[PDB]
Amino acid sequence: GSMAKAAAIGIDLGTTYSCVGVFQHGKVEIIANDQGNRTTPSYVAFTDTERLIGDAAKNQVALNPQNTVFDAKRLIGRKFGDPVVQSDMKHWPFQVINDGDKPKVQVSYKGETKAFYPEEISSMVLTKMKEIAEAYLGYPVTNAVITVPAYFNDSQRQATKDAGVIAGLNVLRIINEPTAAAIAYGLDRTGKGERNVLIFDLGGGTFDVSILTIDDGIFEVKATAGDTHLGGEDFDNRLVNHFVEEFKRKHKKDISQNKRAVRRLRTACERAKRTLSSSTQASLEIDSLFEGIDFYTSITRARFEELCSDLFRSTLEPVEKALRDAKLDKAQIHDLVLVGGSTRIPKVQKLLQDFFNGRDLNKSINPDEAVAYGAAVQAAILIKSTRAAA
Ligand SMILES: Nc1ncnc2c1nc(Br)n2[C@@H]1O[C@H](CO)[C@@H](O)[C@H]1O
Ligand SMILES: [Mg+2]
Repeated sequence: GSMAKAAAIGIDLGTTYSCVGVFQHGKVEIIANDQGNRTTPSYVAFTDTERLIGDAAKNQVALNPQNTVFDAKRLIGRKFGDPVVQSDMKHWPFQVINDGDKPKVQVSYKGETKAFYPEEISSMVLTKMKEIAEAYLGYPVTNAVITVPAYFNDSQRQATKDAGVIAGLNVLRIINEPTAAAIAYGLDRTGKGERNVLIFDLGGGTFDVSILTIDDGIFEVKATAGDTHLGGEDFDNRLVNHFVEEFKRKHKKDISQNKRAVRRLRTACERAKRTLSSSTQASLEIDSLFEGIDFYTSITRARFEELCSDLFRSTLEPVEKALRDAKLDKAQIHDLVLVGGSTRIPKVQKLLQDFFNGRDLNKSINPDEAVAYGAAVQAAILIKSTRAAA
């Protein structure tokens, strides 16, 4: 009579990493890609023979900086003249050009110079997330919910839908990232009465705090605040400067001018930073870092915490601003939700818990997966077509 319907997917289309989930058998499955990764880099690389997307693009970035595109989310739905765009362009190794006051990324691809709109680059990331899901389900996927930041305007939301349509996806709905994190915890299923929820989102390059009110499953964004110049990469930079100084003291050599050595040091620092979230110390072991000298050293969690102390404390300023804007007091917040990999940092959690006078933090859903989790829960709700009984 009626054939079984394919599952719909929830996609967190992130600035630096994207994540895909599916709700089946009363539970969400976050889908790992073919390299076993639960999150996929939002990177697209171009060569004379191939277009690479995800881990394959990010793993060759060092020798192909001009033709590897990342951060398209910072350009999506914006004008080329926008002050945000002009500032970001100074930090990017790829070319950004002006086509009718609309930014386009220009690269060498398959023997030609090619320019792409930000929605086209995002459609390539969405095609990879769709293929990750189809490899797990074993059938073609059509329907998806895609998330965006709460501060995205109409043009930014329409360009995200356009990216979905180019990728061959039927976009069920564009939902806000903090709303998706709240849905992941079922904070919209607690019944009658108003609930105030704070979402604390610390990413690779930006920090966002959102205050939502939930009443009978209805969401209202009460306040947004953040820091565009605060994220995981700033903590990596602090360890980089620390170890460059350490090499100078120990071997009387300045390494800061060999890009390969700085890159090898930064890659090692980012992994040591992750180890320090679960261990009280971490080792750093690089062979022939500079002038055939092996760099074998360590860093305690106490020293790393000291190195990033001002940065961690500065996350509380947008929290206080969001609470003033929402016209609420900290005691009036019912639930605290953590979003982003950088929230695993024990000191970040301690500062926030202390700010909210010992309150529990919702961190049981991996913070780098919570947004995709909630988008998957929403996607399964949106495709239901139940007919009422007599
Ligand atoms: N366990 C973790 N402890 C500390 N940091 C982490 C962890 N896992 C992830 Br993921 N990160 C950082 O999150 C950011 C996501 O873009 C990157 O800067 C990652 O380094
Ligand atoms: Mg995010």
